[PDB]
Amino acid sequence: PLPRPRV
Amino acid sequence: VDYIVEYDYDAVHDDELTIRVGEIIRNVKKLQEEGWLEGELNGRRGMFPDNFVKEIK
Repeated sequence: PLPRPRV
Repeated sequence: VDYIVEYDYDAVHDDELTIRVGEIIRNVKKLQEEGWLEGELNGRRGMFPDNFVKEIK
């Protein structure tokens, strides 16, 4: 799956 | 719509874009994968996270 990379 | 890169991001799969602060990503489309976008950078199309970028308006 794909996470939601963090700033 | 075009987007401007605000934070560096490195691809983790061959279908993501490696993008750098200040770069403009062209012809950007919102995808089903939530938090992800698809557009063109230096001739190549791929996906990149939406909170690393800002829509040009």
